[PDB]
Amino acid sequence: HEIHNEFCKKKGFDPDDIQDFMADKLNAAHDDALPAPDMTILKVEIFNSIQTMFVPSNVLKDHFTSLFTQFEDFWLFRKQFASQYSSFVFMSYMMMINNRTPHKIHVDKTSGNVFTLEMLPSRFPYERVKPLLKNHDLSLPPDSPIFHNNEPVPFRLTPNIQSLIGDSALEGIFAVNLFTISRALIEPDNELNTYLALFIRDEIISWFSNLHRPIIENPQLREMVQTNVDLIIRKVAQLGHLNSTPTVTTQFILDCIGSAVSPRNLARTDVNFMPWF
Amino acid sequence: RQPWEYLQELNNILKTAYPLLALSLESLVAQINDRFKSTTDEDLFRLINVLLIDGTLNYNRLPFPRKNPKLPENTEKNLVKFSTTLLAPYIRPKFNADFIDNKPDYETYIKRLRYWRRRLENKLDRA
Repeated sequence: HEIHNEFCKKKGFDPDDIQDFMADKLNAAHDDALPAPDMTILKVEIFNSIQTMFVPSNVLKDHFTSLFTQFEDFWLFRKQFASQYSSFVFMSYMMMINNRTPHKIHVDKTSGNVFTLEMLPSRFPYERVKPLLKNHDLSLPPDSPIFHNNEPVPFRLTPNIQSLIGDSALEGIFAVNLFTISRALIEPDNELNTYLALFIRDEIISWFSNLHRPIIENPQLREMVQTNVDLIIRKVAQLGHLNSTPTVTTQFILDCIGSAVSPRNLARTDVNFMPWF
Repeated sequence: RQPWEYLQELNNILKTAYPLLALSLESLVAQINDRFKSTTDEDLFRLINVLLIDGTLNYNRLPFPRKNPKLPENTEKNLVKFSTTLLAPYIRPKFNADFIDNKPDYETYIKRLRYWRRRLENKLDRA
């Protein structure tokens, strides 16, 4: 967010003009003699108008090339930024943590280390919203905790981050580290189970204590915990599964980054997400 | 009741054995808790920031198709509560002059918040 603000104020803008532009161009089409009742095509075209008129997709890379006095430093910074952003995307993907706006992502300008604050998982109250079934794959007579993700994109790989990482490092450093992390976590014979059990159970207890219904304390709560643990372990093992047929390792990861960078998905998210940056 | 009983027992065991350590650690924690409290302008800055992100978040919730909207009553009661929870002598007669005169209409409210945020960030940057 600080880098984005420096770029906007280096020109003659301030980044609330992006919100004003999307509000004006989104409000100019609700009127009579409807030119666009479909919100998606209008959202995609104002997304492209933001990416062309206001914030191009070379801001982060240009800021970091101007930051270091040598190209060896920028090259080593990018080589570490790709691996640390792969670890950040794994920590955001597993445990289903919330929207990663660009003021919650911090970067070390002497190492390339990426970390984030506000690491709060997203727990949806519905058991009704799920692509999977309700009854057979998991058995839960309660319905409250599910640990689901709301965003259109599976993680945050915006145009500016993707232009910073490049094409060689996004294929060879981002996806491969994202594959080998999930491969290393399912190898050691149920350490994921032992950690995720109690670290899910405390989240379940805080979920039933935030809303004032703390009376459901039973082995049914252990069934909620084991259901969420099996869901998270299944979604983690989905990344590091290589097929029995000959298939590219990092193929599910490459399909995920194909679905996380398309403008038809980035336009369908909120404006505080800043999908252009 | 066993939670605070066990906590006071653990604190007593931590205080009898190693008393000098507990004394120095408690004095350090107390001095940080009393002396690193933020000033008035920093509290006003973080209040205006949380108000501005909530205003621009509620303005994009599709309240209406946005002909000429107005503020809800709960946001106005929250900010008149925050005005009494502000700093007393000098912040309040200027903060109150920006919601009595029908400045909340979801357009001059956000413009006022952006103006105040920019002025406060220039004031805190000239410190």
